[PDB]
Amino acid sequence: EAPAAVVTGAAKRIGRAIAVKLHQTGYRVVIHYHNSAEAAVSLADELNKERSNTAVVCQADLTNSNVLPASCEEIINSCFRAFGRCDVLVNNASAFYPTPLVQGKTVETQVAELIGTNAIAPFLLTMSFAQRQKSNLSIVNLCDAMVDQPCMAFSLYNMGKHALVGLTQSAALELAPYGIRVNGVAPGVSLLPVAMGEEEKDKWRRKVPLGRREASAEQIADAVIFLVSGSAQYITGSIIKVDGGLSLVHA
Amino acid sequence: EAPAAVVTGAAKRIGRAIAVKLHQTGYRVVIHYHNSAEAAVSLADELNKERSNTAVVCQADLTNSNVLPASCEEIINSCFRAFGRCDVLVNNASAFYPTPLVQGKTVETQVAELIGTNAIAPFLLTMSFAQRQSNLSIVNLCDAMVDQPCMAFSLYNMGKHALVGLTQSAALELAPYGIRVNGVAPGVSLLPVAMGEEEKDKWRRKVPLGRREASAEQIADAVIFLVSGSAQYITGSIIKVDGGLSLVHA
Amino acid sequence: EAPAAVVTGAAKRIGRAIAVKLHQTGYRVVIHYHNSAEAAVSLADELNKERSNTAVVCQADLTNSNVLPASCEEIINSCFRAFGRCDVLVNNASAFYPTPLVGKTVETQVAELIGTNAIAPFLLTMSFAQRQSNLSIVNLCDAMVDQPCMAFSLYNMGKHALVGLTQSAALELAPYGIRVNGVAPGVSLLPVAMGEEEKDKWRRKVPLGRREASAEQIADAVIFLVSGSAQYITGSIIKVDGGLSLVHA
Amino acid sequence: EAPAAVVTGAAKRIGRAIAVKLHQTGYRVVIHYHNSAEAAVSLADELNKERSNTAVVCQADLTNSNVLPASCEEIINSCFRAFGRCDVLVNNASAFYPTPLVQGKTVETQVAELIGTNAIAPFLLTMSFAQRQKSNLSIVNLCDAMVDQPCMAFSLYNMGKHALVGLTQSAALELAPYGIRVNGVAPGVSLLPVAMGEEEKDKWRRKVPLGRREASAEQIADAVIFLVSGSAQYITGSIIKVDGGLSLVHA
Ligand SMILES: NC(=O)C1=CN([C@@H]2O[C@H](COP(=O)(O)OP(=O)(O)OC[C@H]3O[C@@H](n4cnc5c(N)ncnc54)[C@H](OP(=O)(O)O)[C@@H]3O)[C@@H](O)[C@H]2O)C=CC1
Ligand SMILES: NC(=O)C1=CN([C@@H]2O[C@H](COP(=O)(O)OP(=O)(O)OC[C@H]3O[C@@H](n4cnc5c(N)ncnc54)[C@H](OP(=O)(O)O)[C@@H]3O)[C@@H](O)[C@H]2O)C=CC1
Ligand SMILES: NC(=O)C1=CN([C@@H]2O[C@H](COP(=O)(O)OP(=O)(O)OC[C@H]3O[C@@H](n4cnc5c(N)ncnc54)[C@H](OP(=O)(O)O)[C@@H]3O)[C@@H](O)[C@H]2O)C=CC1
Ligand SMILES: NC(=O)C1=CN([C@@H]2O[C@H](COP(=O)(O)OP(=O)(O)OC[C@H]3O[C@@H](n4cnc5c(N)ncnc54)[C@H](OP(=O)(O)O)[C@@H]3O)[C@@H](O)[C@H]2O)C=CC1
Ligand SMILES: N=C(N)Nc1nc2cc(Cl)c(Cl)cc2[nH]1
Ligand SMILES: N=C(N)Nc1nc2cc(Cl)c(Cl)cc2[nH]1
Ligand SMILES: N=C(N)Nc1nc2cc(Cl)c(Cl)cc2[nH]1
Ligand SMILES: N=C(N)Nc1nc2cc(Cl)c(Cl)cc2[nH]1
Repeated sequence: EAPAAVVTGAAKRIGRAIAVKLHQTGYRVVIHYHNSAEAAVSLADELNKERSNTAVVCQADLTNSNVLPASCEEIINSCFRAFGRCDVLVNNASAFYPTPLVQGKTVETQVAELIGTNAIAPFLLTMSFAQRQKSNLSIVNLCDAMVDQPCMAFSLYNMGKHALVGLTQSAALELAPYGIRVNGVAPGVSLLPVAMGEEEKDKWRRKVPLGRREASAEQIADAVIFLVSGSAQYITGSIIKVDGGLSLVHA
Repeated sequence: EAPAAVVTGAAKRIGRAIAVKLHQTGYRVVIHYHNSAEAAVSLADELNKERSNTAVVCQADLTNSNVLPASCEEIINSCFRAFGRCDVLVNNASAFYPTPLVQGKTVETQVAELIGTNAIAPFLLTMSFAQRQSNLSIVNLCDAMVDQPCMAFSLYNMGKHALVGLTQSAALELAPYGIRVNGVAPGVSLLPVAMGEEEKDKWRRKVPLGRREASAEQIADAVIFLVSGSAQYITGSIIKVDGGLSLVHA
Repeated sequence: EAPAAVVTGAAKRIGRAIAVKLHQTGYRVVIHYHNSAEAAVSLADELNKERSNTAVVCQADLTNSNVLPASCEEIINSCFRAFGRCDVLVNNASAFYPTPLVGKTVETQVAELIGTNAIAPFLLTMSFAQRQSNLSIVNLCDAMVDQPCMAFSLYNMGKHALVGLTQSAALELAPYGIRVNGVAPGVSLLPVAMGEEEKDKWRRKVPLGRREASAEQIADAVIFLVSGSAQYITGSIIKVDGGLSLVHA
Repeated sequence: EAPAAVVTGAAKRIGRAIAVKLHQTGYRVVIHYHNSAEAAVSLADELNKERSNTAVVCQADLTNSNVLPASCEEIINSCFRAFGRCDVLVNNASAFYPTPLVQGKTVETQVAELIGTNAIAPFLLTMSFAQRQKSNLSIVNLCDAMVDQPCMAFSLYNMGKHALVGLTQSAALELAPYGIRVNGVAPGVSLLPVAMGEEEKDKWRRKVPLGRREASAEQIADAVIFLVSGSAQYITGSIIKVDGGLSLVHA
């Protein structure tokens, strides 16, 4: 009866809010994680406590490598294994850190992590998702509203997010004859990085015209839920910016 | 106590579907109209039958002129007179016809109607709305195909691009008042009444998702989302509702 | 046999530099002006001193009104009257001032900001096309229109509209071999009434060299677009902004 | 005192025209190539017969791999070894082929080739170029004007080109303090695929408003020349579309 959603990097933060909101809307959910095993299991527990057999976890590294296609296949397989179907895919998992052009991680590792999580893994997941569907089927990609006014020294990350815009459009066109919609949600400033100091957090928050506040995880989730809902049945290839006006502010 | 909305060009088609959906959501509505007096009054009547005195009509030419500022002030006024508040403005009214560059409205009428309805009136409405001012927002009806325009529709396209500009500029400026400003960009929706059946079929068949134009209710859906509590962080955004049409190459 | 260009608002600043650079390239030029009669005449003088009979002035208000179509037609006529042809149009003239949402009447703001930045370019385009080699139009856009200054909504509306005209006219005039393109400055020559400390604020924002573009730098891009080196380019807008539009809040 | 340029994939077609035109402008050139050895040496020969000691060849696979960073550093090194300097990088080399989302290269190979050539290698070349400069320095990336209205089934290619737009912007921002400009040139339809039949070629030619024909390689090179010239001293982070109005034509 109930549709089933896969959410990547769903253990914490925005991806958790999305998994929660999908669950509250009646979805069964695959909680994908990489390092956050305890959080993922804890979330799956809460959801199962609310409804029996409605949440499973699935562990996978989404770094680019020659086995990434098999890992992605396996994420989609774990949703069919648990729930017998897979209606929604949310590409939320993301690596995010600077990669300066001028000088622990080798550059090969930087490439693999930032391009793999942000772009190639969404692409292989999309292929695996579609191959299983070869109903209200959709994919939502977590993009970035600030990619055209990027932070200094974030070239690879920005390349990955721009690539994900490219995938959003190319997959929307190609999957439309199957009824599969493909769209994006582009946060500006949301939950700030765990490592960022309170003072820097404050600087970022106050750049936002609408209320001088970061978007809550729930606010982002609200846009995701809109895109997968019957209220968006004609929307595909669209990216909804959710940024409180941040991208409109000049230097 | 219920919120109130103005919807321009609300007598028929997309504007009517927005008005109805806002009304169904619990809004009181001003149905603005220009020539479609029977349809406008009839719609308001049906809404009032559903809930007493929850709909008013207001007629106004949104052609650019030295009287346009007052007319736009009067529309916003009408909402405050009827309902004592104005929470939502939907700039939906729009002129749409060819204005070839190389050669019976005079070109100055074409200018006044296409730039007035699509851009200047939204601007003056936005001014009046903001001037009079806890979930306030403006939704501008844009056009997903503005970067791949139909041949000979320069003034129309100029208007819709100006409307994108307005959405962004007004989002920035009005954010300190809590007024969100967003847009909804249809691709092909209800086709022009004038358009021949063959041309209509040529458009719908180009749409990747379903080979069908959007229903008026599908557009209204996105408007509803933008005015809703589910979009409280969204401002300066334009949501394309086009079934993937703008993605299709020549 | 020398081709001819119209440049609107060519008496001073960027338009002056564009008229001068086109002239140095070998064009005969119509120097359009509104209030700057003395400056326009000096320029025509300097240019004709270099090559006899190669520059004329043409006065016109480019405020929106029911006669704007005729004034625009007259600017193109002035090129044909002087030079017997019109090869290039540069839409440069522009009103720029704030128009907050919350002693010019709003209707005057609309007419000046939308007429100069958009409607007059449209009507000049129609007149240019109606008269019709390396034919092209260049529109002076704005690189910052998606991250606009506070309180400039009419100006931004005009500049967005001009992008739309650039694309629509490029599409419609291509079958005539007329190319239509844009040049989008960021910070260039700073507004005459700006204080030095404020100028300096805008300079420090520019990644490439922490300075504004010279007028000549803007003119360089125009020159490119009108040249035989840009023969396949139409519907393009070149940003000339030193990376300003890439800088976040 | 003659400046020097690297052009990738410069043996044939557009990259060849770029190399020729830079040389004609007075640059010394490194002609990078992958498989087209005969064409590359043949071009080096012509250029040298015009001015001695002004053209060399450099062979490298630009496929993504853990060896790609070394290969890229080596290409830039080639220009220092031969010419003592490196003023201009043009990232022209590109793989281009369909990658259906729904089903004889493996998916891993398709990723490596399409994301490597179109994005990763440009990023790594850009690091190596920049590291050396830590005068009129600039990079030109060959983009694609049709990236927002993409051909069916070219997901990875489009991801690659979108990433390359991201690079262009990120790198323009990050390298501006060194005086290095970073810009792009976005052909529409230019030299048609060698493997495309004359009937399909004419189909594409007919779509182009400006003259109903593809751009010549020389027309594309013209734009690169402008961007590298002193006529573009203030231009960085810009992409010039060279497409004859193609991207303006609706479905
Ligand atoms: N937060 C913000 O301000 C903004 C967010 N966004 C986008 O929104 C989305 C959610 O953001 P946010 O919640 O902050 O994301 P996080 O930075 O918290 O990343 C979410 C999850 O991604 C997973 N992940 C990271 N690297 C890998 C990897 N190599 N393989 C597998 N999974 C991996 C992690 O899983 P685990 O912990 O289990 O290892 C992590 O918890 C992202 O796509 C992001 O780029 C865009 C703009 C701003
Ligand atoms: N339909 C579609 O496929 C598409 C629609 N859109 C946009 O969506 C919105 C709604 O579309 P749609 O329902 O088709 O619009 P219509 O063409 O039906 O126009 C809506 C209303 O605008 C009003 N209007 C026209 N001229 C004037 C004027 N001078 N003064 C005042 N009002 C005027 C009319 O009121 P009255 O009838 O009372 O005179 C008309 O009913 C518009 O902004 C449109 O551009 C965008 C892309 C495609
Ligand atoms: N300067 C900058 O930093 C930037 C410039 N731009 C764009 O580049 C172009 C040139 O900028 P800039 O040189 O500073 O321009 P100016 O503000 O100096 O204006 C150029 C000319 O426009 C003419 N003009 C103004 N109003 C009217 C009118 N109603 N009718 C006719 N002509 C009129 C004036 O002519 P007169 O003096 O004869 O009355 C004026 O000299 C403009 O399009 C501008 O928007 C874009 C971004 C930044
Ligand atoms: N032609 C057109 O119509 C259009 C072109 N463009 C862009 O313009 C640029 C030039 O186009 P075009 O000349 O047609 O390009 P080609 O398709 O002819 O490819 C250029 C060169 O790329 C090199 N290349 C391909 N794969 C690899 C690899 N794995 N490692 C190293 N080098 C490799 C090849 O070198 P070799 O032959 O030595 O093996 C090839 O000759 C490209 O970036 C392209 O995407 C954009 C839009 C349309
Ligand atoms: N945590 C992430 N995966 N992505 C992320 N985190 C981000 C934080 C900010 Cl301040 C911005 Cl402008 C963009 C960001 N993207
Ligand atoms: N009816 C209007 N006012 N606007 C409108 N009507 C439109 C019809 C189409 Cl076929 C497209 Cl492409 C854009 C349109 N915009
Ligand atoms: N003077 C004009 N006509 N236009 C103009 N002048 C401008 C000055 C700035 Cl500092 C920016 Cl950001 C945009 C501008 N546009
Ligand atoms: N050959 C390449 N490497 N790239 C390339 N070749 C192309 C050919 C076309 Cl007719 C299009 Cl619309 C885009 C192209 N991109």
